[PDB]
Amino acid sequence: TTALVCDNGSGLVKAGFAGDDAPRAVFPSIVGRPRHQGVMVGMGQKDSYVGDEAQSKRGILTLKYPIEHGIITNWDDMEKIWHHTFYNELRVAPEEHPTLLTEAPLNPKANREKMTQIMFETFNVPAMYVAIQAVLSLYASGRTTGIVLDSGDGVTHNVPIYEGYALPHAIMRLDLAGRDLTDYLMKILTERGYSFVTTAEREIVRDIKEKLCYVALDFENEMATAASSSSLEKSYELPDGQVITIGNERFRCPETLFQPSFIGMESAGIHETTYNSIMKCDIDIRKDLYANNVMSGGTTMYPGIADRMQKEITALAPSTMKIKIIAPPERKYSVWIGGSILASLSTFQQMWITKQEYDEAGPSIVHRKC
Amino acid sequence: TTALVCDNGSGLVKAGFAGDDAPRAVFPSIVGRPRHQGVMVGMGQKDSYVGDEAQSKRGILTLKYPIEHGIITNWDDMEKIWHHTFYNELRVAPEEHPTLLTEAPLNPKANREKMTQIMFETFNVPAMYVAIQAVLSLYASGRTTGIVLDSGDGVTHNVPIYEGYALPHAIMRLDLAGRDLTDYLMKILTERGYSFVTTAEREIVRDIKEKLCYVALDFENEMATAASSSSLEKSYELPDGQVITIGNERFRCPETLFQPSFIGMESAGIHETTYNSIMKCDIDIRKDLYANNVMSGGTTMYPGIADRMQKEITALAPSTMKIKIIAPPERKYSVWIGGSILASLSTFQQMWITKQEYDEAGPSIVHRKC
Amino acid sequence: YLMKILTERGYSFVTTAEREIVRDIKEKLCYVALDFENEMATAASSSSLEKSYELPDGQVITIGNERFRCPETLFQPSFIGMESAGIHETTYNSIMKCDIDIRKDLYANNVMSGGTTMYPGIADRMQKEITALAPSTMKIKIIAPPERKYSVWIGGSILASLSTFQQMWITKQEYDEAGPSIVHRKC
Amino acid sequence: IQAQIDIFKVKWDETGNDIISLANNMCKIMMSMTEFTRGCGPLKTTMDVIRAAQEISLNGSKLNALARQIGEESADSQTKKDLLAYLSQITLYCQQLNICSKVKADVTQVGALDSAMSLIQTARNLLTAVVQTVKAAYIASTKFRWRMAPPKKQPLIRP
Amino acid sequence: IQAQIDIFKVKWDETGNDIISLANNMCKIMMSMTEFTRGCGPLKTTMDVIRAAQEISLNGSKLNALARQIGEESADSQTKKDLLAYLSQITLYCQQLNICSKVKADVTQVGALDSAMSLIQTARNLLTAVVQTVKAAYIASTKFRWRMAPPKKQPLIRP
Amino acid sequence: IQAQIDIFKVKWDETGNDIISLANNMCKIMMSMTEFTRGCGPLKTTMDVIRAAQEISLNGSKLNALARQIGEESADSQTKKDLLAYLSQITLYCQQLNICSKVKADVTQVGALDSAMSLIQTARNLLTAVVQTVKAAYIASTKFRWRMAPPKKQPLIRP
Ligand SMILES: Nc1ncnc2c1ncn2[C@@H]1O[C@H](COP(=O)(O)OP(=O)(O)O)[C@@H](O)[C@H]1O
Ligand SMILES: Nc1ncnc2c1ncn2[C@@H]1O[C@H](COP(=O)(O)OP(=O)(O)O)[C@@H](O)[C@H]1O
Ligand SMILES: [Mg+2]
Ligand SMILES: [Mg+2]
Ligand SMILES: [Mg+2]
Repeated sequence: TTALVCDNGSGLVKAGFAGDDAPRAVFPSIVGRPRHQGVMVGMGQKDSYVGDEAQSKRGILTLKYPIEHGIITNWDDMEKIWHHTFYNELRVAPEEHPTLLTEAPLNPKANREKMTQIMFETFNVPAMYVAIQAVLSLYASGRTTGIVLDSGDGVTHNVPIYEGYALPHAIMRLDLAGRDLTDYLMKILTERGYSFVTTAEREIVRDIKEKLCYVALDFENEMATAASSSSLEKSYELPDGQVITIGNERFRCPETLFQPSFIGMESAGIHETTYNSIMKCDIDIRKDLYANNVMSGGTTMYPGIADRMQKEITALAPSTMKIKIIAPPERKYSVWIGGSILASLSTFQQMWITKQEYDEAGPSIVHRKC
Repeated sequence: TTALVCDNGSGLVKAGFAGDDAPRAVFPSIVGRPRHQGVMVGMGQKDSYVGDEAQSKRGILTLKYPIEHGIITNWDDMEKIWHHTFYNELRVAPEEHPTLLTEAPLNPKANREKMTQIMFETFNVPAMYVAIQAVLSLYASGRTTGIVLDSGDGVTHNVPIYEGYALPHAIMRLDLAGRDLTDYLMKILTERGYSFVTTAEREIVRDIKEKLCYVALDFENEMATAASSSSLEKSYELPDGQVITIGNERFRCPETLFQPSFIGMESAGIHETTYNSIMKCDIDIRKDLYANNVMSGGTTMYPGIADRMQKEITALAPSTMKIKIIAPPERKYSVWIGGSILASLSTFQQMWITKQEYDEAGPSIVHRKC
Repeated sequence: YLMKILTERGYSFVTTAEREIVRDIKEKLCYVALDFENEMATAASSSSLEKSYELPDGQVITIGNERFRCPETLFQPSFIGMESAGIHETTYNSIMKCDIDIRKDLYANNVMSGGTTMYPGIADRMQKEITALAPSTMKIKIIAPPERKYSVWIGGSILASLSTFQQMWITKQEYDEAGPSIVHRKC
Repeated sequence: IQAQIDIFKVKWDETGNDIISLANNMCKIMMSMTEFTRGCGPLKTTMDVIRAAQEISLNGSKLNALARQIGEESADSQTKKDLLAYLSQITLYCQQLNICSKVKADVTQVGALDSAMSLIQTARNLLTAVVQTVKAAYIASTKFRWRMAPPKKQPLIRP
Repeated sequence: IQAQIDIFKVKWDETGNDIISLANNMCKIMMSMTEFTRGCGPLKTTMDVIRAAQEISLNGSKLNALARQIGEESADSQTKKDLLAYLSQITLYCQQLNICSKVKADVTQVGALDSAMSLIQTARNLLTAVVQTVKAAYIASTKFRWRMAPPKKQPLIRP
Repeated sequence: IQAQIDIFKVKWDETGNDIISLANNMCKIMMSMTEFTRGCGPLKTTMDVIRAAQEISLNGSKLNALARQIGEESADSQTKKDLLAYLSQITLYCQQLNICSKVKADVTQVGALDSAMSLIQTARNLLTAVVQTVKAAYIASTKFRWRMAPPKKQPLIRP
C-alpha cells in the first residue's frame, strides 16, 4: 500500500503518507492529565488528553513530554501518542501501512529495540524502518554532499556526508536544543519580574521564544545597543490580558546555542561543533562540506541564525574556502520531507523490516537492517 | 567604622553590627495603620505604627507586610521599616556605617537597583553590599561545601556550593514559604469551626503554627494515628480566653512543603527540589553535596523536619551515598551570622560599593559588584 | 571510543571530568579478547561477561560488550575511522623492513612498553596475531614485564647514571654558543 | 464544527447513517440559533429558541442511545473509553437543556436575547461533544476488529 | 558535460537514438537553468525553474527505463554493473527532483534565487549521472557480444 | 595531614621554626578534637572543643602573619601566588572559627556532639590550608633567589 512517515520528534509529532510533500498531522508530543478536582458529574471521565486536546485544556492539566532528549523516557505515554497519531489524527489502520520512524544518532539501542517491538506487537504494522534524522534532512535538501546541522527540541546533532557515504566517526551529538532554551528563557525572564513556573507557563514561554527571540550577529554590540536605547524592546500579551516586555532577553536566549556556558554546559557552541565535525573528516572532502551546511530542525529558525553561523564558521575555516549555510524556508519539516522521499523510493522497498523477519530474529533485527 | 548587617527578610527584620554573634533588633516587618475612628483628642496623631509597636496595637490596625515573596512591593513602607531599624531600634546614624543587605536569589533586578538607590540617596550610607542569603548561611554554617536549603517567610531556595564555587545553573527558587503555610493553616482551621479572617488573626494563626505545628515522619501513618485516637490533640488559648483544639491540623500545615499540591501549587516538594538541585551539579561533587545539606531560615524549624527530609532524600539518592541534614539549633539566625562573618572580614573591605562608585556609575553598579 | 560506545547502553559522559571517569572505567574493566568473533558470540549469548562499576555519585553502570571492544581499536583502527593497520601488522611491517639477517632476532624480542599495553590479555593476543603473519618456523615471543608502565623511566635512570654518558649532556655553554639547534646535533 | 461533519462521505454502516443524520440536524438547528444571535435567522422569538433547544436535546438523547449501542458492540480500546466519556458529557448537556428550557419558558411566560444566550451556549457545548462522539464511534467500530477523508496537508510555511 | 554527449556521432542502434535525444534535451534544459543562475536565460521565474526541473525528472524516468532495457539485453560484464549503479543513482535523483519541486512550488505559492539553487544542484547531479549512463550502456551493448569518436591525444608537455 | 609536617627536619631559617612550631601545635589540637569525635581524648566537654577551636584560630592568625612576612620577602613566582591564595583561605577560616565558636558557646550556655561537628570541620579545613602554606612558604623562600626530605619512591606495581 502507501507507507506512513511518522517523525516523532522530541517536541512535535509530524506524521503523513509517503510520497506527499507535507504532513497531515502536526501536533505537540504531550500527554496531559487533570490535576484539580472534578465537581460536575460526567465531566472528568477522560483520564488523559493527548496532543492538541491537551494544549487547549492546559489550564487544568500537567503536560508531560514522553520523549526527553530524543530518548523515550515514558513508554505508556508514547504508546498513547502513537495510538493518537495512527487512529485519531491520520485515521488509518496501522495493519495496512508500513511505518518509517525517525531517530537521532547515538541514542541507546534499547530505544530502537522497543520502538520496533511496540510497532510489531501492539500496532501490528506489516513493515517498518528507523532512519537517522540528518540523513533524511540531506535527502530533502536535494543534495548528497553536506554536513547536516539538525537542531530540534531534544538534541542537536551533525552528520557529515560525502556523496552518499556518511562518516560515522565525525557525528557530533550535542544535547542542547529548544527545550533548554525555553528553560533558560524562563530563568532570564525572572529578572524582569515575570515568574512562569508551571508546565502551561512553560508553553507560554515557548510561544514567547518563538514569536520574539532572535539571534544577534554580534553579541557584544547588540548588548551595548540594548543597554543604550530601548529600540529593541518588544511586547507580548499573555493569555489573561497582561502585557510583558522583553528587550535584552530576545537574543540572550538563543545565544545559549553558540555559548553553551550560559546554562552551565561545558561543550562548545554549534559553530565550533560543526567546524570540529568538518575537520574530523578526510582532507579531500572538507572543501565540499564547507560549502553545503544544511540546517534543519525547528530550533534553527531563529531570525538571523544563518548569517551568524556563517560569520562564526568563516572565522574558523581557512580564508580561502567558501562557506555558505543552506537554510531552506521549510527547514522545520525537512526531516519529514526526507522521510517522504526515502519511503516512496523504488529502490527502498527491499529494505523494510518485514514482520516475518521480526518473527524470525526478534527485536534485534533493527540493528542489522538499520 | 563598624559595619551594619541588616537582614531584611520577608517576615522579620534582623539587624545588628558586623563582628557580633547575635542581632540587636529583631522585630516583625509590618506597618500598621489605624482603621477605626479616633474619639479622644491627642490620641490618633500617629498615622502608622512600624514593627513591634504595630504588633502590640494590632487590635485597631491593618498590618501590611511591605516585602512579599522576597520582593519589596511597597517602597514607602519599606523606607519606614529601614528608618525604624536604623534610628529607633539600632540607634545609629547611617551616615557612619556601611550596610550589608541580604536578598534571595533570582529576584528582579529593579529590587537591587532600588535598594541601592534608597540607601545611597535617602540614608546616605558610605558603602553597601547585597549578598545572597544562602551564601551567608553557608558562611555561618562553618563550611565551604554544601547545598543550602533556606526556607523563610517569603521564598524557599537552594544554592549548591562546592569549595567556594557556587553553581548558578542549579539554584532552585521555590515560592512556597512560611506565609503560605500560615494561610493554609487558616484554611484548614476553618474545618474545626474557628474562623480567623483579619490580619491580627493572621498573626494569631502564625503563633499557633509556631507553637503547635510539627512535621510528620510518615504522613499516612500519622493520619491513621490521629484518626484512631485523640493522643495528638493539643490546645491553644486565644488572646480573649477562648481555647481551641487542633489535632489533625498540626502536621497537615507543614506537609505543604513536601506536597505543594495541598495549596494548589504544581511544583515538587522541598525534598525533590533539593535532590533535583543536587543532580544538576557535576557528577564528582554530588557525594560532597549529599553529606552537607545545610538547612536555614525560620520555616525549617518545625519539630521533625530534619529526620523527615533525610528520610525523603535517602529514598531518592543511591543506596551507597551518605545523606545527613545539618540543622544547627540557631538556624533561624544563620543568614545574619553569615552576614557578620562576611562583613567583618579583612579580605572583604575592598568589595563594598562605595558612594563615589555609585555617583560615577549609578544604581546599576550593584549588578557588577554583587 | 569508550565514551562513544558507552552512549549505546544509555550512559552519556560528556565533560572532561567525565572523560577521567571513563578513563578509570577503561583501566579497571576493559581487556583484550584473544579471538574477537568468539568473544562477541559469547557476550551476546550469555551475560557472563558483564561487570559493574560504581560512579562517583553512587550510580552503578554495567558494561558487558564494551569491555573488549574498546581495546580492539588497537588491532582494528578502522573502528575509530583510521585507515592504518593494527599494532600487530605495524610491528610485523617494521620487522620486515629491517635487514634479513636480524629478523629472527627481532621476532624473539618484542619488548612492549607504555601504559596502554597493560590490558589483560594483550601479550597473548599480539603473539597470536604476529605468529599468523611470521613464517611458521620462527619463534615469536612477546616480552611484557610487569612494570612496563615505568619502563621508559627506568631506562632513563639507566642511561642518565652511566659513566660513559656524562660526556653527552648538552651543557649550558654549548647552548650559549650554538643556540637551541644544538639538540639536533647532540641527540 | 460543521466542517468536522462535512468530511463524512457516503456497528457502523448499519447505524452510521442515523447518527450522521442526527448530527447534521443538530448542526442545522445550531446555526439556526447562531443566526438568531446575529439577528437574522429562521427563528426570531425566544419561544422559538426554547423549542429549538428542546429539539436539540431530543436529538442528543437519540444519538446517545445509538452511540452507546455502537460502544458496547465494539471491543476494548482507548477510543472506546473516549467515546464513553463523550457519552457522559452528552447526558449532562441534555439534562441541562431540558431543565433550563423549561425554566426559561416559565420565566418568559410570567413576563430577551440574554434569556436565549445560555440556551445557545449549552446547545453549542452539546454540539461540540457530538462531533467528537461520531468520530470516536466511527473509529471504534471501523478501524478496530460512511467514511472520513484523510486530513488535509499542513502548511509548510505559516505567515 | 555537454562535450561528453557532443562526441556522439550518427540494444544500441535500435533504442540508442531515443537515449541520445533524451540526454540532449536534458543538457539543453540544464544550461537553461544554468543561464537562469547567471542571470540571463530563456526562463526567468522560479516557477519556470520548477517546471524545468519536473521536465528533467520526467526525461530521467524515460531514460532510466530505456537504459534498463539495454542493460538486461546485454551480457554479464563490469560495464553492466557500472550501468546498474548509475541507474540506481538516476532513480534517487528523479525522486528527489519530483518531491523537492512540489515542495518549492508550495513554498513559493504561500508567499528567490536560493529557492532554485537546490533544484539546479539536483538536476546537475542527475545530468552528471546520465552522461555516464549513455556511455556505459553504449559500451555494454556494442563492444561486448551512433558512435563515439576516439579520445583526443593527451598533451606531451603541460604548461 | 600530620605526615606532611612530619617530613620537616631540622625568610626561612629565621622565621621557619616559629611557623613549623605553630603548625605542629595546630595538628596536636586537631587530633585532640578528632579523638573527641572518636570518643576518647584529652578534652571531653563541648566547652573544651570550643576553647580548642579558638586556640586554633589564634594560631592561624599568628601563622598567617608570619607567612605574609615571608611572602613579601620573597620574589615574584608561581609559588608566591599559591602562598597568597592559601593565606586568604586561612583568613576566611579563622574568621569563621572565631564567630562560630562564640555562637556555639552562647547556644550551649542558653541550654551535643553535633554542636562540635562543625567546629571540627572548620578547624580541619584550616589545618589542610596550613600544611600547604608551610610548604609553599618554604619553597618560595628557599628554592628561589629546616628541610623537607625528597618524596618516597612510587610503587612500580599497585595491587
Ligand atoms: N519559529 C521558531 N523560532 C524559534 N524556535 C522555534 C520556532 N519553531 C519551533 N521552534 C523550537 O523548535 C522546537 C520544535 O522543533 P521540532 O521541529 O519539533 O523538532 P523535533 O521534531 O525534532 O522535536 C520547539 O520546541 C521550539 O522551541
Ligand atoms: N519555631 C518555629 N516553628 C515553625 N515555624 C516558624 C518558627 N519560627 C518562625 N517560623 C516561621 O518562619 C517565619 C520567619 O522566618 P524568618 O527567619 O523571618 O525568615 P526571613 O527572615 O527570610 O523572613 C515566620 O513567618 C514563621 O511562619
Ligand atoms: Mg527534528
Ligand atoms: Mg531568611
Ligand atoms: Mg610512555
